[PDB]
Amino acid sequence: RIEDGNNFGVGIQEEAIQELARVEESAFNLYDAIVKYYMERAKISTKVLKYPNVSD
Amino acid sequence: RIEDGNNFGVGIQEEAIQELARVEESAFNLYDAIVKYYMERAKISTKVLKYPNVSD
Amino acid sequence: RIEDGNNFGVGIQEEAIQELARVEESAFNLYDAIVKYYMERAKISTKVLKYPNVSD
Amino acid sequence: QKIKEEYNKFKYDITKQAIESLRERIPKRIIFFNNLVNVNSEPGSILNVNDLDSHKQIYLELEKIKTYASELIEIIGNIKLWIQLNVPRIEDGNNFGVGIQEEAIQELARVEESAFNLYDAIVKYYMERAKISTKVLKYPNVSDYQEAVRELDEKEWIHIKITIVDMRNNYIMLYDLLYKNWEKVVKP
Amino acid sequence: QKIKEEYNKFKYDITKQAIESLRERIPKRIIFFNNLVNVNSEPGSILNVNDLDSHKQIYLELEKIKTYASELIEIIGNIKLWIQLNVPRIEDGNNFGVGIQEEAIQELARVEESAFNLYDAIVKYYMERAKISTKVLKYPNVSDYQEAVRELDEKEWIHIKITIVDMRNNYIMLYDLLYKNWEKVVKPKN
Amino acid sequence: MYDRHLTIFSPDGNLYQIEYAIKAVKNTNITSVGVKGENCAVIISQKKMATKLLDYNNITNIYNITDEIGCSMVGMPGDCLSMVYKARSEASEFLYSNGYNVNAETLCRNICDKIQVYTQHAYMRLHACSGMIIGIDENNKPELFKFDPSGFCAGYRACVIGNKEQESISVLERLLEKRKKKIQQETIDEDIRNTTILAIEALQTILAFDLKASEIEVAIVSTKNRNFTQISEKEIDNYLTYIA
Amino acid sequence: TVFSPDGHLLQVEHALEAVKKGGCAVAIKSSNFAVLAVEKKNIPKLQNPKTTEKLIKLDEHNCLAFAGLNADARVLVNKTRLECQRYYLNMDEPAPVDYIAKYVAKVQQKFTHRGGVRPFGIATLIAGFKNNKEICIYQTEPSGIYAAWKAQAIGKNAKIVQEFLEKNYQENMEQKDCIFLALKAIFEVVELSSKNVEVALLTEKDLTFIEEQEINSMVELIDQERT
Amino acid sequence: SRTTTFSPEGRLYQVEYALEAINNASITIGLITKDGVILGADKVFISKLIDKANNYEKIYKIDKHIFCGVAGLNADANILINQSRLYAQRYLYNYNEVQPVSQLVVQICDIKQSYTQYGGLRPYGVSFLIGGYDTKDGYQLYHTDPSGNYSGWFATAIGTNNLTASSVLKQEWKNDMTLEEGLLLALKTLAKSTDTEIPKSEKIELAYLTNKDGEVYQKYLTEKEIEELIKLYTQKYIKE
Amino acid sequence: LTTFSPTGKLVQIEYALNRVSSSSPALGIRAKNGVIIATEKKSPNELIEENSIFKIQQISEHIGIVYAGMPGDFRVLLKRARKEAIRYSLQYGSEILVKELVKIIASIVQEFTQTGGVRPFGLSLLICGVDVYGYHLYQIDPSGCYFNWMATCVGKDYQNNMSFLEKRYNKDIEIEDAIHTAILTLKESYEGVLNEKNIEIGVAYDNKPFKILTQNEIKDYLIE
Repeated sequence: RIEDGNNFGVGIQEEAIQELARVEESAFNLYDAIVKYYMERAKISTKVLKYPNVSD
Repeated sequence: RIEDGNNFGVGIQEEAIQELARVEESAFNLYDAIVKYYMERAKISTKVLKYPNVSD
Repeated sequence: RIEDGNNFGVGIQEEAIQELARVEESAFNLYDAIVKYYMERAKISTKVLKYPNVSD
Repeated sequence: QKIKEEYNKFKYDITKQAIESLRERIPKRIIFFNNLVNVNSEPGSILNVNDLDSHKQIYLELEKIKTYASELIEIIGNIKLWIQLNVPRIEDGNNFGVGIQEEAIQELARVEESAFNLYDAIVKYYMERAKISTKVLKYPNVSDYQEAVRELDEKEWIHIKITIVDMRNNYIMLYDLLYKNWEKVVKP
Repeated sequence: QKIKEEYNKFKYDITKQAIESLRERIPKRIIFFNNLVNVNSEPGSILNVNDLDSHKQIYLELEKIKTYASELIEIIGNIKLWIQLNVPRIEDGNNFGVGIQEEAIQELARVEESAFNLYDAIVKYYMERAKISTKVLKYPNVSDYQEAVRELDEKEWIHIKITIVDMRNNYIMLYDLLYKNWEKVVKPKN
Repeated sequence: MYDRHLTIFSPDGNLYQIEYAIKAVKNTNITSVGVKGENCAVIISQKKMATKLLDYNNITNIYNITDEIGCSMVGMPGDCLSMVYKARSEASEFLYSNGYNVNAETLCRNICDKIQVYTQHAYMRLHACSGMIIGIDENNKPELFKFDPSGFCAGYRACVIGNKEQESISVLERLLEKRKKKIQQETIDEDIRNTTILAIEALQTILAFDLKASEIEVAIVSTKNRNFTQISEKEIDNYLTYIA
Repeated sequence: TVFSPDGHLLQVEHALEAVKKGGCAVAIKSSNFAVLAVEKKNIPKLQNPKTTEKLIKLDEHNCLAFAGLNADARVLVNKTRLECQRYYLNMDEPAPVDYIAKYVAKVQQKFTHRGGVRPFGIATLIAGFKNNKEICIYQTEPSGIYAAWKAQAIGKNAKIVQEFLEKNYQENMEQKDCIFLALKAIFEVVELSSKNVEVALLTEKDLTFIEEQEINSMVELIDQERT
Repeated sequence: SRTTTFSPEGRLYQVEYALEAINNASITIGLITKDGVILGADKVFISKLIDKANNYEKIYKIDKHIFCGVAGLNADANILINQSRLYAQRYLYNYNEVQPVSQLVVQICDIKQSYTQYGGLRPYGVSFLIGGYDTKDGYQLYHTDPSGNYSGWFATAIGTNNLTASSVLKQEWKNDMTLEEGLLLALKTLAKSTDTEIPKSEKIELAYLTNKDGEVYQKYLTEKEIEELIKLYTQKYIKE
Repeated sequence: LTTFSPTGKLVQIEYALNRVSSSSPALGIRAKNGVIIATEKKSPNELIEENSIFKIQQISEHIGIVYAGMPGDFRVLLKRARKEAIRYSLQYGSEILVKELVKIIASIVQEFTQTGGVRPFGLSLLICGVDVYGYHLYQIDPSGCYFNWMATCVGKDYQNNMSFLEKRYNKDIEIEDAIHTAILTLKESYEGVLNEKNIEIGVAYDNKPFKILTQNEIKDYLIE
């Protein structure tokens, strides 16, 4: 319960909450990042078929 | 009414509204996010219809 | 374990992590920059074939 | 133990280079750039467009810019690293000098980053000029695209020269800062 | 020995140029810019369109802006450098005078950045007007494009004059600021 | 930071509340120069408001601590009067506790000692004053002692206190050069006419003032006088015409 | 020591957390005696005595067993024995436990109320005698409050050991039965070795200790009880 | 920050820093033998130009039978010693008998307690291995703290490198240690703690009591230590 | 008020040591027939005199003292040094020993460090003189501790001046030989070549009263 004083432990708790939420957000963003990989790679691959001599 | 001092309980009220607004804000953004689902899949699907052999 | 007072040494530990995370993020960023080199060069090189007299 | 011998040799060669740069390399470049853009010039005689004739003239001026940019990064990079190696062990209190050191590293990092950003910006000039020129062939009667080419060269000509002034100003500010604060930079 | 002389000579050349600019070059320009935008003018008589007939007329006006911007950067740049070169060794406490110096450098960089941005802003004028004009050529009966051209020209015409006002007020504020704070700019610790 | 208090050292090892107190003296635009010759020493005031209808005969910067040891406290108008009483009640405390009259060097070293105890303790603030204690001792040798808000029983042969101390050393040096190298062995205790002119010429060289008649009041503590007599106005205006 | 917006204290609430980081001590009352038991841990091969930290005497009929700051206990005890004898000189009677407990609790209460004085970080439990032949095990606190318990424990994890005493505390136990009650509380102290507990049997106005060989015959019964 | 304030865990602010301030000073040692309690400490030097062994600042004298090996802030050391001799002598004036060391540390540690509790003054960053002989319980060796919790010992190594030298005494200290066997042991633990195999003798200094019915309390010189260190060269202890 | 630091030291005391490293340099050397103490009377102009500004002072008939810090703190620690040299000479017969004087002045500097509301002493003393057991040359660090130095320097640039003494000072050196190495270490670190009657040197001079060398006497040694 929120009380005045003796809440050093909630600060301890906050450090745990901060790190736990950070790791989850990082792992959650992998699902969006993998979709981004295929979208850009497919687009560039289409360009190779359209422009077969630009070697880059 | 806002007063100087002895407003520790008001601090609880302010902290609670912030947390309450957070959950409300979180649920409210889902309606726009679902439109984004259809929007992203539809754009990519158009490319699949135009370019059926780029497998990515 | 996180404790109150006599924690000058954890600050030293954190300071080391700050420099380590900075160098790691920079090196991690080298991989995306390499993709950017080839991607930008391929688009510009394509433009030279389309517009062969603009010397710039 | 073999590396320990090799390591001490490395710290000595840097220290030599740092003193050499402050007594000779940095002042010499101050005078060099000053001879190109003299402070006694009347207003408008530096940042003008009177001497402006792909733009073959612009290619050679940027090449000179890249030389000036190269010499700055090479000199400052070792000086910056040297100051970092001179930061004392972290302690609580009686570390006012490390704050001076940090301010110096911050300023040193600012100028190197400033010179580093010149390389991407010069590419933007060629990219922008080429893009506008393509538009003139597709839309030959919109006269403003041709005017845009003219102003771009005039902007770049000014931008080149303000950079040269910025070269001068950066060299002296680095030299002036380390000289005045030399005692706290070496023994914190 | 030549470098020892040349460096002090450089500091001498700056100090002369800085004082010369503040005592002569800046006051002379105050009267110059005032004759272009007189303070006694009634409101709206400056930022108007009464004298408005590519727009060949705006080109000559744009050229003067670039001249004013160049001369401002050159004059202010040496003043800024002079105060920085006059900043004493960093010390803890009794550095109230560096704050006066720092305040001047912060304001000097602000005015310099604003004037520097005019070169980019003029390119935007030609770029935006050219882009809009292409659409007029492609779609000659959609009439809203011609009003858009007009308003763009109207935007640039006022901004040119606002730039002149920005020249005038910054020049006077600089002379007034240095005059009032002259003792702390030269000797911050006596 | 490290400037809001007085008993704290800065990180570079330098006291700042003392340093700010000396700037208080160099801000009240009051300059008082004093010279010491052979068995004759004078002090010149400036008679200006420490910043209409004010009686200009009362505003001054010269106070006598005893009957033979005078001084000239400049600085804040509230701290100078208190330092005179902390000296008047000190030299008067010496004659009762020691019988013989106090010396100029013992008084200045006792004033600087009382000032130093307020530096270590954060109880009170520093007295923003600076005076030139003048007087002669038993050996018939005049002295001079200038003390800033810090501890300083330095003592000079000719000194200048005020807002001009940053560069007023060369002017007092050239004027003492014109008397040492041009010494006159025929001195018949006429130094009250020679040393006083050297002092008024010093203040007139520092401050370019034409007619400083009513705004200059001096004091002579030479032998055969021994009373710290404030020179009248007629003698001041007479001395001001000998510069021709 | 300044009040908080909710009404609680700060140093008095902080110093009360300092006694939690201390060795466990437990005193158990009986009919005509009160066996005390304090558990302390030292470093082997060095530290020659038991240092006689706890089970301090105060008079001929008193026994104090502190818990908390081992350095701050000597000042409270030397300021207690000074009043344990000042009373004897001013009332010609040995100091009863009703006055000592009211005094020790007054010293801590006088420090949290003063200006610029760190409160005592200890909490002792006094087990003495009253005016008649009655035993009343008192127990102070760093806040100043006190209460005459019948079984109490303080120090590291003073809640589960206090909970065990509530489970099997009868009215008037015997001599060995009352020692086994306090000696059954070694579940809080690691390894239950005899080199950690130090009991003391205060009885019939004659304070005495218990030898190391007697606690071995009693701690060995816990091995057959821990299965 | 302030010294008369607590922390939410219960420990103190200034005492935890003061207990760490003595961890930077040079190491000391203590050893109770069958003949007398001996001490020893590494004389930390700043240059090779201080002085000889006629004046050293690590082992002081309290009375004719009590002496402490100080360690920590040398500034607060002399103020406690000037307050320790006044307590070991006031007992002689108030009771006409020597003061036992068990009753001297209580008078010393109670003055440290008074500075860490009320007054708002910085604590004493000094800890010393005070040891002496008495007719009540023989040779004793106590170890103070910047807080006040004194404790009896047999061997302690406060100062810097405590855990390294204290681990040596745990495995190389018998009960009937004589004076010679204790001297070479104290000479070894004072060397291994400083990460050096040989002592330069222009370093570490020792002292001992050796009750001969009159408390001789003989100290050591730079020459008398040379012949003792040579005996450490002929022998070869298991721990360097 | 001075308070402890989390790394285990005093912050306010460490700033006091930064004050003695920025003042006029001093130099104390102990010989086999007395001790010597030098200083650097940096003349600011020709207005001050030589009879008042002193970096060398006396405590008794055989006690010398120099400073290395605040000029205003000269006359305060000297006032209590003389009183403790007088109070000891009242309760006891002979003069005050240097070890009994340093252990008394150090108890005054240390007391002005722990007590709240006061500022630590911004100076480093060098008490030297003849003792009945020989010759001593102590140094009072602003923290309150002291060292029984044999040859040292305490003012500005006390690092290179300390190394210039370790390579130029044997155990047996006479007074006339120590004076030549005293002026040599001053000029090796003092700026400019104006070393001419700007050094005040005191000397114990083999069981004789403290005699401050005059201006016409220091030139006799400076030319060698």
